[PDB]
Amino acid sequence: DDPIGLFVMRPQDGEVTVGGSITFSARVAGKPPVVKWFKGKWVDLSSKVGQHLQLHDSYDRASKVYLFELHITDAQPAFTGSYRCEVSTKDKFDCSNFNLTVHE
Amino acid sequence: EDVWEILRQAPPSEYERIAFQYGVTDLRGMLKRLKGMRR
Amino acid sequence: EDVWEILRQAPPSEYERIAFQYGVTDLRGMLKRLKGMRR
Amino acid sequence: EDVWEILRQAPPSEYERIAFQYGVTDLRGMLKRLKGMRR
Amino acid sequence: DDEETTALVCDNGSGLVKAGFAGDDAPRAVFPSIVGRPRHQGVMVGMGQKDSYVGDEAQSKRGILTLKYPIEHGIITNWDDMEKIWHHTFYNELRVAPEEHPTLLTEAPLNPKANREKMTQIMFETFNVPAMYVAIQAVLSLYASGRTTGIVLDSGDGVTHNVPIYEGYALPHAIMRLDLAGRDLTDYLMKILTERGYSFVTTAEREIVRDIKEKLCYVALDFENEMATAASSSSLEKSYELPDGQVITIGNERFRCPETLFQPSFIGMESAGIHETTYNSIMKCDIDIRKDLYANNVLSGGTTMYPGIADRMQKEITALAPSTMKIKIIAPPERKYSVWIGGSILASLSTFQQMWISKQEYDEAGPSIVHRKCF
Amino acid sequence: DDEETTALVCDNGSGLVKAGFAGDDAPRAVFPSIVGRPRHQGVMVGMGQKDSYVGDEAQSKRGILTLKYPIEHGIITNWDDMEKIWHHTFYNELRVAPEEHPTLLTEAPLNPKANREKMTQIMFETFNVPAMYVAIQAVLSLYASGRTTGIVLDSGDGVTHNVPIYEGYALPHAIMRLDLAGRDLTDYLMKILTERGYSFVTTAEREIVRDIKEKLCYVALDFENEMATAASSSSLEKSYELPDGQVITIGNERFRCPETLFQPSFIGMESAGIHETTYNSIMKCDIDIRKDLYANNVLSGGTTMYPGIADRMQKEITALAPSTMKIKIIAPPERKYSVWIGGSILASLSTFQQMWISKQEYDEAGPSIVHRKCF
Amino acid sequence: LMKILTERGYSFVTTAEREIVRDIKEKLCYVALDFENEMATAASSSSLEKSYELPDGQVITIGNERFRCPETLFQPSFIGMESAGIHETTYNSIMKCDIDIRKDLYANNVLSGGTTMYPGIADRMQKEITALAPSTMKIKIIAPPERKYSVWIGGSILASLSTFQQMWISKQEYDEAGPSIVHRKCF
Repeated sequence: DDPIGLFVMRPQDGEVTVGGSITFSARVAGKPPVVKWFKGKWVDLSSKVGQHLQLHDSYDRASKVYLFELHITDAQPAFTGSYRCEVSTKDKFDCSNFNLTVHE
Repeated sequence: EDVWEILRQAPPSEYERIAFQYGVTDLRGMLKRLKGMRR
Repeated sequence: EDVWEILRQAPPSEYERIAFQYGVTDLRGMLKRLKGMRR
Repeated sequence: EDVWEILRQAPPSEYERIAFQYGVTDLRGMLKRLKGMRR
Repeated sequence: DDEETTALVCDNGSGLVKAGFAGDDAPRAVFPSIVGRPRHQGVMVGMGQKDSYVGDEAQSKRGILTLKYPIEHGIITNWDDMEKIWHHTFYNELRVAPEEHPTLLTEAPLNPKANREKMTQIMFETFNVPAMYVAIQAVLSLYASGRTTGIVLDSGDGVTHNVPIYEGYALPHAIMRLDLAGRDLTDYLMKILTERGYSFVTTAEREIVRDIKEKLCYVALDFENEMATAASSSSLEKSYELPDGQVITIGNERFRCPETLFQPSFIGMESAGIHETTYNSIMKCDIDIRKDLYANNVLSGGTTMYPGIADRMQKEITALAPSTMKIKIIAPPERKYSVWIGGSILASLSTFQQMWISKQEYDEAGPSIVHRKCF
Repeated sequence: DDEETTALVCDNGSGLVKAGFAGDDAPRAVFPSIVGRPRHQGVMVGMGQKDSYVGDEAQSKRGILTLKYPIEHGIITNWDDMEKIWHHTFYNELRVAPEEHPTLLTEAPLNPKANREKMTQIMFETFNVPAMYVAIQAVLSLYASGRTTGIVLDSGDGVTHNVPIYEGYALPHAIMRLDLAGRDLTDYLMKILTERGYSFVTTAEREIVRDIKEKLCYVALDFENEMATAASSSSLEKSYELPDGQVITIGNERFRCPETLFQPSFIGMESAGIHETTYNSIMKCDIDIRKDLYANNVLSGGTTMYPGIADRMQKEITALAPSTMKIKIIAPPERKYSVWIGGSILASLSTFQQMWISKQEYDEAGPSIVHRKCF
Repeated sequence: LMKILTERGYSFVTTAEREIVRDIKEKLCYVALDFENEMATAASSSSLEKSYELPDGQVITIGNERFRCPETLFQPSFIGMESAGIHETTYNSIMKCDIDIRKDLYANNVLSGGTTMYPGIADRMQKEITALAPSTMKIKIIAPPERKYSVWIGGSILASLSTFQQMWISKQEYDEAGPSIVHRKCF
């Protein structure tokens, strides 16, 4: 589908509804890159990582694959917006943003 | 007291020294009433 | 185990340390059987 | 080095001068090993 | 519909959030820092049955609605809670737009920065106040003291620090907190009364007990002779109407609740009493500041409103201080508001608007701006 | 059951008391200088629950047992504590009779005499060692240095002095202490980490933190560019398993703990860094000793074991020293034992037994004997 | 249990009716580690679906209750109690405990109480602690089968502890100090 950086899976361009618990996922063969959640530039997302902004993040030996994933429960237009997983190995970096549009 | 007149005639900021000299830890308050006047 | 001999030869009260060291949370029991013997 | 032989043949106390001359701040140590030998 | 603005003098008193304006005289906002959750949901026609209107109504909903501080330990565990807490403020009791009134921001030390970071930005976005500002609750009682020299003993809404000062000059090194909260005393009270014949655990049960302390619970200067007194002193031996309607009997507790602030043995705390925290601080202070302290031994914190508060303060310092020096602890009755008062002041200090947190300043430097050369 | 005797090379390393024998190679004694008090006393069958076996067991009893140094500030506030400390030594780990083995006695300067007076006599009475002797810990690292010329920078177990020397020749006038202890760094660490999101006060909590420093906390040569590095340097950004089992995250602290030894602003201390204490000492030194120093810039003190220790040492001296002269600080890895080592030496110095504190000598001259023409 | 079974088709209030029901729990009522998947299991699991002879002679049928009785000790919602499960009471206690006692606990996670004799008792104990505890640390709850007597046993012990008769409440001691004696420095 869309182009892949690391992003063997890509946190999608969420055109969700309100309440659509949506999983923005970089399931990517994976030092394993650190992820950087961003809406805004001065503005983190970890201070907002909550039950509505939730993560499963775990590596695989069999496939050398690690899961960054973001389930979004109780989707709200307040969190309709841009979001980012800037991921970096010990050597590389990956910057490409993705969308949350909590429709309705 | 004269703290009233001496603070009104105190040096502009050093109402600090005069208020807290004449016991007015509420230079805070001296100014806050002066501010309810000058708000 | 030797807990038997080591508790019989344990320091008199510190059968505490020896029993509970060798897993004998029943130093309680070690003494209570020793007491059914020494009652 | 010869510090060994020169300290063994150093003047008795001035192993001070010889050890600390040949870098042996452990004349301390030179004697302490000589003492583990001569203790 | 008026002139430039009034700064927002908003003060989350460690137990209650409170507030007025710059130059105000009474925090028009005062109310519990809790959140409340009913359990059962009797199917109930219609609505209006909020999950979380705690603010100052939910104690009306006490029992079925539970309790939640965000800044539970003077530690905001959660913020949307506190968020709508603010909105409640600024829209029901403040019922006022943040966007057009400045505000100074009350805070005790010991906070990891991002707490304020987040509070700040969100207060500009959700709030768009003309500009904010933050200020240590401690410091804000300090001017609030106005005795720019000397320590202050902030054991307030639920807080506790020592605040050595000196014509505004305070040594953070010597400065300290006592985890104790009137909530804590609350605790041991529940402990005692319950075990003593009572079954007292429930959230608003804690409500009643805190009421109990703040209305009747006290301390006697002494303890051991004051213990013998307790041994038969019938006067204390007074039962107080339990707000069920019961009349909860009271004796030695009334005082044996708070006093442990000097002996966390009762709370079992490894810590030490609030007096010798003052004293080791002062000894840390320079050689002859100490007399400054003596004159400036400013207590702060209403929950500490109990009897003899200074009475001990002085007696033990005495017991420790050289009689050479003359001590004087300093505690106004109005210590709750004091912090608010001095904040009103500072913020209201018109020679000082340069400090307020401007939207832009944060914008260029994000929140991290806050930290250096500003707070 | 052997020949004449082995002197007792007993060394209360400012944090731990340690010891071997004359001619020994490893202080067979090493352990904390604390005393420990449980609080609660769960009624507990039987016994064996010592109040005060701190020695090297009580950290097993950490938490419930509290902490007590006698020589808290390199200052023995109490001595029966330290008394049984010794007995513990000489009977559990020394498990040895004092009465028949000599001993030299480790001490830093700045002690009021009676400290040693008392320690001495009591060590003859309680101990009846064949004879004692005392020696400045400082001096005992000095020979321990063996570079009889030059200063040594003793920032050790918890101690700090500069020790200008010169083929054994040291100027006390130029000689100094830095109150700093690794305990002190400990302190600021607690300060920071706690306020930074942590609640870290407890005695063994201090234990963990000191462990933290001595295992991971470091310093980078530079600060300000090394500050920018900190600004995002993820490598440092490492969490370490809190011995609860937590993994205490770590960043800028690891280094921002110790470095203040050069800037007590962070400890707020009026004092000055350990480097320029070296430098003003040296300038006090004669005109051209200074190169002697340069070659003899002996650091001492394991807690200072951190990275770059000399790195700075040299860089700042440089920044101060004339490049004309060539500097060289001197610090073995084994600086803890060094002091012990040189003491082993001296005491083990068989050409020197004349000095030891004989029972009699003290008997005729009581303790006061110690002072003149002896220590 | 009375609540449920009765409303579920039963009229079970009487004192010894309570007798039978308590018997029921202590003989058959249990708990499954999980609940929600263990709820689906309940949704059709016929094995549980077992009727037990009511001691009238009836055979009181049993299903999801057997377990849905006790488990609420972790969720007094069912008892509606404001309180919290017995596991996190353990956990908040332990967190109250010193930093590294916690592993002590883990090895010393001693359950006590026979009525809790049910199945999986530790099973949950551990699983939820886990769910809360750092896997760093290794947990171990401790519950003998004989937990009723255990208390008796240790009391036998202590009292039987002949190095300890000094403690016993002497007639006299109480006589001089009346009962109030008991309290300080004694119980």
